[PDB]
Amino acid sequence: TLVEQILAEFQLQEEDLKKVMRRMQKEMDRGLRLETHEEASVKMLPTYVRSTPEGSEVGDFLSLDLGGTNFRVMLVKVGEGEEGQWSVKTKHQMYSIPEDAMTGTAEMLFDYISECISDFLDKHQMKHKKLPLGFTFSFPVRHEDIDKGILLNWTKGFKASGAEGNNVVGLLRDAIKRRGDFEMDVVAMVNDTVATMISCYYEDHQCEVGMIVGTGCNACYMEEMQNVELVEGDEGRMCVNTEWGAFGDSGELDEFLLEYDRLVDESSANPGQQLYEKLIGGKYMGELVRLVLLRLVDENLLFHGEASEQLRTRGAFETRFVSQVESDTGDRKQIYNILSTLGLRPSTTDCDIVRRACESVSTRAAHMCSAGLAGVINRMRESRSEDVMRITVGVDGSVYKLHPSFKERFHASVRRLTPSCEITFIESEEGSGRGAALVSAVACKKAC
Ligand SMILES: Cc1cnc(Nc2nc(C)cs2)c(OCc2ccccc2)c1
Ligand SMILES: OC[C@H]1O[C@H](O)[C@H](O)[C@@H](O)[C@@H]1O
Repeated sequence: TLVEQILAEFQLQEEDLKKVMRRMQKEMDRGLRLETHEEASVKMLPTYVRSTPEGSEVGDFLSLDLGGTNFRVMLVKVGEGEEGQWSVKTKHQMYSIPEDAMTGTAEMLFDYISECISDFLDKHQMKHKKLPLGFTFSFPVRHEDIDKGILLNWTKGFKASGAEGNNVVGLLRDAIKRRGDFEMDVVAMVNDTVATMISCYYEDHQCEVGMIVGTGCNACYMEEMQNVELVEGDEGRMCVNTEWGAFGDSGELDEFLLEYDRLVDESSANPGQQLYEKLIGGKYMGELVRLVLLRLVDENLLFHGEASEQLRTRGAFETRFVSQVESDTGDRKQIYNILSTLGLRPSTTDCDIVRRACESVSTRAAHMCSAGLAGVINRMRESRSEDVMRITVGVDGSVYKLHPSFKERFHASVRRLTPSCEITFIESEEGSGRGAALVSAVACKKAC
C-alpha cells in the first residue's frame, strides 16, 4: 500500500475521463470559431483536404515523412479500382537525423533532407525524373492551401532555428534548388494524422478520423465546412488537424497534473506546451516512469534506496522499456535484463514494483487518450444524422501498436464513453507514405 498509495495517484475515475472528454469538446469548438481560434489551446487547423475530391491522377509519387525520430523517403504507386485509388509503397529508405541538423538552421536541416532525397534517387536510379512529391510533416502547421503553410512551432523536441513562422513547403523547394541535382513538383503537405486517415478511407470509406499515438499524440477528423470559420465555405467537409496535444496549455488539465508531469515539462524542449501530449506521448512516457521510480527509491521503497547512475540521467528510461516491462511473462527475466542494462540489481519485488509503475503510467495514458478520441467522436456524432452512428478510426504510432496492452485499455475506455457509437479501428499499413501519395494524387490533378 505504501507503494500503491503513490501509484494510485495516476488513477482516473470514469467521471474524471468524462470531465476531460467534455473539456476537450470545449477547446475544440473554441479553436474553430474565428473569435477564439487565436488563443484556443486546441488550434483545430484546416488541412485543406476536402470532403468530395474532384478526381485523382495515377502513377508513382514521391512521399516524405518527417517528424518521426527518423526521416524517411519512399516511392508509392497509385491506381484505381471500383472504389477509389489503390496505393502501395514500392521502394523506401530511412535516414537518421544528425545532431548538427537539429541544432543548426532550418536551412541546414532541409539540405540534409535534400541530400537524403538525392541519396535515395541514386540507389534507385530515378534522379532524372520529376514526380509529384507528397510531404507528411508531423508538426502544427497553419495551412493556406493543400500545398501552402507555415510552421506554428516545433514539438516533440525539434529545434532547427529560424523555422517557426515560415512556409515549410517553400523551404523544401529552397533546398532542392540549393542542389540543381533534381527537380520535384511539391503538390501536397499533410499531417501524419491526416496522412493516416486517408490511407484508411480507401480501405473503409467510413474512416473519418486519424489518430497518432507514437512519439507524439494527435488526432484529425472530418468537420462540417460551415463549422470551419477560418476557411470560407459551408458545403462539404474539411479535415481538421486538432493538434490536441496542446490541450491543457490553457491550464485545463491542472487538476490532474502530477509532480512527475510538472518535472518532465520543466526539463522539456518546450515548457508549458503539449501538456496533454506529455501524459501520453512516447517522447515522454518512459521519462514519466523514470521519475516515478526515482521517487520510489527516495522513499526507500525500491533498489534499497540506491538509484543507479543512468537511472538518474534524463531520458535514460526509454518508452520501449515500459513496453518490455509490461510484456514480461511473469518470470521477471524481461524486467531484470532491462534494469540490469541500467546498472541496477533488482530484487524480485523491485521488479514487481517497476511493472506496477509502468502499468500506472501507461494506463493513465491509455485512458487520458480515450477521453480525447471520445470527445472527437461525440462532437462528430453531434453534427450528423444518427442512430447507432458507426465510424472508423485510422490509427498509428508505436505506443498504440507495440505497447502490449495500451491498445486494449484504450479501446475499452473509448467505448465506455461512446455509447450509440460503433467504433472501428484500423491500423495504417504504411499510412504516411500512401496517405500523402493518395492526397498528392488528387492535389496533382490540379497542379499537373
Ligand atoms: C484518398 C483521398 C485523398 N484525398 C481526398 N481529398 C482531398 N482533397 C484535397 C483538397 C486534396 S486530397 C480524399 O477525399 C475523400 C474523403 C476522405 C476522408 C473523408 C471523407 C472523404 C480521399
Ligand atoms: O507525431 C504525432 C503528433 O506529434 C505532435 O503532436 C505534432 O505537433 C503533431 O502534428 C503530430 O500529429
